[PDB]
Amino acid sequence: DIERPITTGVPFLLVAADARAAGLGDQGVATSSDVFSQQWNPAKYAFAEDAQGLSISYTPYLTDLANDISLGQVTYYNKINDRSAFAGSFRYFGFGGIELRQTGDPNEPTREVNPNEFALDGSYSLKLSETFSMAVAARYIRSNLKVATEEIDASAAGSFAVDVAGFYQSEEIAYSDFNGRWRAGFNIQNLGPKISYDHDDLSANFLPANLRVGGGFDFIFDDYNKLGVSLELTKLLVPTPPGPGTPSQSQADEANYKKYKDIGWVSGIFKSFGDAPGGFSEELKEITYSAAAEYMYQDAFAMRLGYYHESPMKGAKQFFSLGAGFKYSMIKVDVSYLFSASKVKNPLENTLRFSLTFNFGDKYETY
Amino acid sequence: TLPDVEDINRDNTMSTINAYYEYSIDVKPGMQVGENYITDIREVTNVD
Amino acid sequence: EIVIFPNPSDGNFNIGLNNFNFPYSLEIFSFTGQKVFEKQNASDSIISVSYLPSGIYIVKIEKDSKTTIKKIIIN
Ligand SMILES: CCCCCCCCCCC(CCCCCCCCCC)(CO[C@H]1O[C@@H](CO)[C@H](O[C@@H]2O[C@@H](CO)[C@H](O)[C@@H](O)[C@@H]2O)[C@@H](O)[C@@H]1O)CO[C@H]1O[C@@H](CO)[C@H](O[C@@H]2O[C@@H](CO)[C@H](O)[C@@H](O)[C@@H]2O)[C@@H](O)[C@H]1O
Repeated sequence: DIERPITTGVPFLLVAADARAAGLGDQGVATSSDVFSQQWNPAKYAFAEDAQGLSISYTPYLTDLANDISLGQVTYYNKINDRSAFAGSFRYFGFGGIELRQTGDPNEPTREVNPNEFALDGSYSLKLSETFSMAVAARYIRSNLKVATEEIDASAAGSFAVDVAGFYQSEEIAYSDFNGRWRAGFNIQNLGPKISYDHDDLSANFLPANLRVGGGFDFIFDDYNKLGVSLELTKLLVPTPPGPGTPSQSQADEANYKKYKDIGWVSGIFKSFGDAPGGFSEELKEITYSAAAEYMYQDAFAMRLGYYHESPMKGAKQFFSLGAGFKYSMIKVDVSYLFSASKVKNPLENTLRFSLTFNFGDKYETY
Repeated sequence: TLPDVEDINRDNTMSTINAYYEYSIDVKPGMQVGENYITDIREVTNVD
Repeated sequence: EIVIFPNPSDGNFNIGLNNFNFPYSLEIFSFTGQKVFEKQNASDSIISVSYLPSGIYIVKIEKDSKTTIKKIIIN
């Protein structure tokens, strides 16, 4: 089973929030530029084909049981020039309204509370070369999942993070049987101070600092058909909690945990590459991977297949994913479904994610 | 906000009966597991 | 209307039925969607599910054709 998973604050930041990347096995760091390219790689916002774009995405939890328990996302990008773009995203995980009542009075004004977790971020992407671009993003994360009662304070826990992303999109290169295109991308995200849910300097949780490196290739057939294959590797930049012991009986574990929790996030980013009894072979177990293929017809129909695999010793989240995308005139609708292949019950099973984007403004030529 | 009332179970009636069972634990510096109803002791060394 | 006694409970709570046909079916679901509590032929108001781990839970009340879904907190 899972052996010593990495524990981080606000894990909902790692959940894919859009259907397009959900259908591609939860990867977007090296796919084609799109409106949802904020959680994955803001650097391709400078490569966007359309000037302005807005998008609303819905991921339901407990689809059969009840509504209002879902992860929604609103993204808006605007590329002012051929070289730069400003984007803003808002992710909101919520349980809906919950009524708090202590007495059976039919006429009783009760308190309705909505525990939630939202991240509001803004990114600037600048195209350095004709085929390469960088991006810097600032994110504010707020968690209000706990409910105010006696001896419990429901003050929200907030934090700030910075994301550095880079995207490379080569020119359309002709081959023997087709004329494909190469893409690459990297993203170091969720870099910031620890979030303290108890508002105490003694108890803090690492932000889910993440490193995503990916590459993709497009086979272009007849100039109207595309097949893009993408591969992404993801690694958490958070130190792994100690396992059995690395110095009485419980005192060794206590000392190990005290040493682990007394580590700065800046030092924790570099310490993530190692800090375990295992070597490089065991270090490769910290990297999760995703491989997807997306077929584009008339640039208006999209059929996406993906496979996402984590290590069985951490997270244990491997699955296949299907996705469909349709563009009518300026509105693109994406639907995604997930077939889990792991032993742990994925909370996204039997869930159809929905995504809806509108594109407006003038057109920018692709190089 | 509630008034202080000599009625704890909120049945509007004040009970005056004293039929109960009594249990007791000692509080001593050197208590150990196996006596005084003690089942577990966790010693924490380095508290921040 | 269906009434749930203190919503941020420890696992022990109560139901607020309005003195109607007492047999109702109560089902408590975890956030994973797993079935964690079943109760048919239910008439006792007090519900003891304090063995469940902390978190939000979904309570379904089925009373004849009436269906109701509410969210409770176990802390
Ligand atoms: C921070 C984001 C703020 C929100 C942005 C909203 C943008 C609204 C612009 C309307 C729009 C985008 C569709 C978006 C709909 C998504 C709604 C999501 C619903 C959520 C659940 C619909 O336009 C399309 O929709 C049709 C309506 O059905 C229109 O029909 C007709 O529509 C009317 C004639 O336009 C008739 O009156 C109506 O009779 C017709 O029917 C058609 O004109 C067209 O097909 C077209 O955009 C155009 O409008 C201007 C407005 O000044 C926008 O200016 C921008 O504003 C800032 C951008 O925010 C930028 O900074 C700023 O630089 C930039 O100048 C431009 O973009 C421009 O190109």
